[PDB]
Amino acid sequence: DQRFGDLVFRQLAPNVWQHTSYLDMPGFGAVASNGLIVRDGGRVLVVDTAWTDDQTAQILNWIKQEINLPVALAVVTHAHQDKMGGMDALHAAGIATYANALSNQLAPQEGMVAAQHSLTFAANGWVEPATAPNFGPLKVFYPGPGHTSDNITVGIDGTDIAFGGCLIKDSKAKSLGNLGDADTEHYAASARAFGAAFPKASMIVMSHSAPDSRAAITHTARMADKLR
Ligand SMILES: C[C@@H](O)[C@@H](C(=O)O)[C@@H]1NC(C(=O)O)=C(S[C@@H]2CN[C@H](C(=O)N(C)C)C2)[C@@H]1C
Ligand SMILES: [Zn+2]
Ligand SMILES: [Zn+2]
Repeated sequence: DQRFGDLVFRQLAPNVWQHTSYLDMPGFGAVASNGLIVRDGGRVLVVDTAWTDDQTAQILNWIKQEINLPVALAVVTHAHQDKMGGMDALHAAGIATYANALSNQLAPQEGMVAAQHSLTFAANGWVEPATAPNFGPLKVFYPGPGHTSDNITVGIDGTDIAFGGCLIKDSKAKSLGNLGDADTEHYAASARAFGAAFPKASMIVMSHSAPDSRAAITHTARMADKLR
């Protein structure tokens, strides 16, 4: 693990890093949140911000020191603080930001700064390529409503890695966490759709735990089955 300021970075693959930031909340202690950093040729791609602007700025600075490649774009997975809390740091650095169109619509109600561009999806859940230009190895998939209505997922081509965000919990989880904005009826199917969208991905990266196997997907879905 490499520390830059208040953040921790872990290399998962030759061109993929996991960034981790923490926010201590009154009565709960430190809550960790994970995102991805992906090197694609002569540029860097970012998945999700940190909890805050300051933490997100530390991500960009770390990228400059350890990788020294320009950050071309960033994708955020849904409109919550752990994923979109640091949008300002990205925009301040002049980095193009992308989110689900629904995420951008919900952002002001959620107290988040909207992304500069909106992703739209076909009926099979795959992103409209026109709305996701030059995304490189990033394969964006909308599994359907689960953790939230706008929550999206990202697969990394050329690797065994897929990112489920807050939709997927790890195999040791006892609950699905915050179900405040959740679609309890479609959660299970959405979790399974994510697994089916990236069938070869052996390393599942998620927001609030270390990378797990595919069992995390199935376990999440089966927990979600109990919500129906
Ligand atoms: C503050 C929000 O970003 C919240 C959310 O996205 O709903 C955060 N993301 C989630 C989540 O469930 O995906 C949480 S809950 C956090 C992870 N689940 C833990 C939990 O509920 N435990 C009982 C450990 C704490 C965080 C507080
Ligand atoms: Zn959330
Ligand atoms: Zn979360």
